[PDB]
Amino acid sequence: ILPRISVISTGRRRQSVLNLMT
Amino acid sequence: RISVIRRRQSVLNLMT
Amino acid sequence: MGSMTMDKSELVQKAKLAEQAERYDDMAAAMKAVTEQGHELSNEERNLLSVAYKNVVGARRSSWRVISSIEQKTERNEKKQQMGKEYREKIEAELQDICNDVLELLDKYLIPNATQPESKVFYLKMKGDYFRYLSEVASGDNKQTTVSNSQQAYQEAFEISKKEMQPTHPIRLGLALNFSVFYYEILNSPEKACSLAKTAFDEAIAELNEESYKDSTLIMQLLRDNLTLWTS
Amino acid sequence: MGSMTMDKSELVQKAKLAEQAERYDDMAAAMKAVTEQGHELSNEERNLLSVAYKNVVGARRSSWRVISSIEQKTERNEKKQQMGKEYREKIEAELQDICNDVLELLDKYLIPNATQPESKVFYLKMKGDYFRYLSEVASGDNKQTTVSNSQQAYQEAFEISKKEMQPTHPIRLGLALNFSVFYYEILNSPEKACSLAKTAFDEAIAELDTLNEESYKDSTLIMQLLRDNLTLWT
Amino acid sequence: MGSMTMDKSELVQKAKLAEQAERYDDMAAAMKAVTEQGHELSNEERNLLSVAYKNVVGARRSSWRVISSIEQKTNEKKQQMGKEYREKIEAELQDICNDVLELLDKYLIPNATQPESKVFYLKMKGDYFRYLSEVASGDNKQTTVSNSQQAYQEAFEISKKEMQPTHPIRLGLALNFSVFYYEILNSPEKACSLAKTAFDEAIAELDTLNEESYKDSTLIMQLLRDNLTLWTS
Amino acid sequence: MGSMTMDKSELVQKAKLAEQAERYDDMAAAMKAVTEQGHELSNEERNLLSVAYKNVVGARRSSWRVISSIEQKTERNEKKQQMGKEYREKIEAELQDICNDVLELLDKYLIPNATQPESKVFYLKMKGDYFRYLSEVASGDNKQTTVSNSQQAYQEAFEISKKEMQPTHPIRLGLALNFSVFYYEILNSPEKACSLAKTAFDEAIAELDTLNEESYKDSTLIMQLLRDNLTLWT
Repeated sequence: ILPRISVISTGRRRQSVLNLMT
Repeated sequence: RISVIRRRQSVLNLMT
Repeated sequence: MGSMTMDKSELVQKAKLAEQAERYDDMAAAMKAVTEQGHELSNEERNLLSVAYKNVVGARRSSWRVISSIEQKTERNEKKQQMGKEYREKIEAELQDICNDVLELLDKYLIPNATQPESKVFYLKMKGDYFRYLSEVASGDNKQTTVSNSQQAYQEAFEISKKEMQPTHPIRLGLALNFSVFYYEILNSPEKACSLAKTAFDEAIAELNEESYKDSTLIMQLLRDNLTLWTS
Repeated sequence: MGSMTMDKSELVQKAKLAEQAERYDDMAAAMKAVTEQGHELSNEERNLLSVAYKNVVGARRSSWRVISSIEQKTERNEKKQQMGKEYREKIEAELQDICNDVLELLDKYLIPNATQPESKVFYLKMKGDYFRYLSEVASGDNKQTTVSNSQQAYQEAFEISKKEMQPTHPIRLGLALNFSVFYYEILNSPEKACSLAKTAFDEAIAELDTLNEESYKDSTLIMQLLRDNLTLWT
Repeated sequence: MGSMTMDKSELVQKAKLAEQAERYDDMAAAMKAVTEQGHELSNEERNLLSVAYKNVVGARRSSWRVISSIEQKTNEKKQQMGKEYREKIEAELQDICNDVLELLDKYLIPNATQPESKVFYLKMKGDYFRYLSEVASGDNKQTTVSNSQQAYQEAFEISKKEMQPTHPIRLGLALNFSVFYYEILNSPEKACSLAKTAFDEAIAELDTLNEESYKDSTLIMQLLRDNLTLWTS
Repeated sequence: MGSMTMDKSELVQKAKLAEQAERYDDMAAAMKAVTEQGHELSNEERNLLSVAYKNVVGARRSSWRVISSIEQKTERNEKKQQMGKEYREKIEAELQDICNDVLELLDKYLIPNATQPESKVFYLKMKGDYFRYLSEVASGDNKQTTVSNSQQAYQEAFEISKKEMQPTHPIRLGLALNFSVFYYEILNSPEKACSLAKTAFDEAIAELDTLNEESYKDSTLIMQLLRDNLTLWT
């Protein structure tokens, strides 16, 4: 058996942003 | 790997 | 093939596979067919049958408690209240079918085939247990009879166990534990419940092999835990 | 008006009760009845359907792995071998029936009614997932069919997600996670799986650095799953 | 060894190591020392400074929101301990913000030679005065609110003349400036107007056929739409 | 009386606030001050202490792993490698100071005030844990000292738990889990680690077969971790 994880069950605040110009 | 830091009891007898 | 063409050894092998697969409904069905062949069950067969139904009925008891807890937290909306009631009744009906199947096995095969007193006490306790589980969900009209049937089975087990078994025997101790739970939770008779559990404990502690000491003390500890919870 | 007389709100409440009671077969039957009534599912109803079938199929996948491992570790005992084989095949048939029902719902109701890219990625990922579950137990030409169908569904979802969603979107992240598992386990391609998971992780982390992470806890949970698989696989 | 005997490149290497270690106080201290050497930051050094302080200040902002929330759901004993603990966090937050604003006034803004750099640092000044304004009570609030609005307004004017509507900094400035209006100034209409204008002008210019090439722009377009949805619901 | 003038209830309330605010340095300082008052901790206080220091030391353990990894991948740059070394050593010193404070607390207050077996096992396991964290970064003869001290603390907790606690007790199970990690990671003995973990899982599942599993949810969760660690280890 080779272990691995698939996605589990997953089941509102205003957003601000920082610019990171590469 | 993981490491870590009531109601009344009734019983079933499982004789070996 | 089908259970009615299988030898007991094949059904037991099926039960052990089902247990590993956590498929307890399959496990109980195999052991039900073993029981219905009419032989007295071996210790191993008895353990497989008891574990299987403990888990089958235990899933429904746990679900019934969860839904019941939800019902009293939503007592102010008609559609959700009636959905909760119908779903609880559906679970109750499954639980009742499971317990009736076990009680039928007990009366038709297990209790009549029991040749030793220890076996008779075990299966009478089991009868008391499954009538107790019916009592946990019983309607108002049926509760008196299911409660009476539970008490009668536990009492017959209790009288045999006091006559035929050492106070230290884990089945005698386990009967006392579950009978005291019956008195406390079903019969709402906590003085009798504590009296029963203390006397059982105190009778075993006075009579205390390294292997017979280990098994008896675990249930004695459960008696102590319930007494602590109940006198708190 | 027919055999199913409850309306959608009753079925959804029944599904939520079944979930709390850990009765997932009941939960799946309720959400299947909701889906079959033609309603385009809400986000809440979509999640209920996915949780229900994840647990229904997950129980059979787990039992199948246990019985398979017992059957393969049974050397001398012939009758135990044959019984394990028959039990495995009985569980396989249940698993195939469950996946068939889900894929039927997806092809008949869910994917054709998904108008928003998020819903189309979600259901195409689900299609990839359930063909992957069939591929875990299939053999021969049937396995060729399920592996191909799973890859095609994941690939379409993947392309849509990269055009229409940001790297930090939890559905896009969960798709990358399961597609990487498909490469790792079904296609036995661990380096391609690691490369996928690492790009998804790195592109999400770079975008996350510009954001308030408190609003993306579902994303960060999945990024940790990506990182855990990378640890396991490297 | 000591920051005052270190070259810029060694401090940057330290900042990068601290970032990988998720030790953001260490990262901020290194980039503060870089900035205090007085030379204009490269793009990489700007990103390292900005990420470090976003995380340093952000931990305190998030604690402050948690403690403020518990203050309301409450008992005079628990409520006065929450008020003291909150004032503890407020004091750290004010120290962090004043350090950043000191860096902006003494080094970053007077060294900004290109308009994009000037808009970025003015947006940053607006942000950190906004973070001060999130906790400023009574008197001092009027100065930080005014200093925030002033910094944003000037960046807004440069950005509209110098940047295309799809430019991530023009989009990000509009996003944060609208948050300022909604939350600090309690002007939800002007906040919604600013965010909707920014979204509409960007979607009018965006190459829909090559959205792959503009994920930096579409990120903030989605954030603007998110805020408008949240606010009008 | 001196510089710290909060009473025990005020300190516990502040610990609870700091936990909600994710300020674990504050939380640990509060619970350290509670412990230094010298009274036996309640289960609630014992958990607050344990959770605070787990988070404080865990941040350093995480950073140490990242920096030590970078330090060993820098093949050419002797200056990225010297700075990486000094930074790793700075983190190690922090970790060593945190473990020192916990081990101080255990020897001065927690272990001497433990009279019930359940409390002795919990604190001896904690002693084993923090000597294990020191062992993760120690070298030379200091590692010999920390490894032996970890093992001796675990072994003592192990023998007490075997004699006084049921196999389903969560503290006994958690001890088995961490002791097996010690064998696997610190002693590099995977067979010893796997045997300890499976035996603990097996004895617990045998006893749970007799009990109603509803009041043992915390035992079951640790059994699932034992399961998971065994899955990874073999």
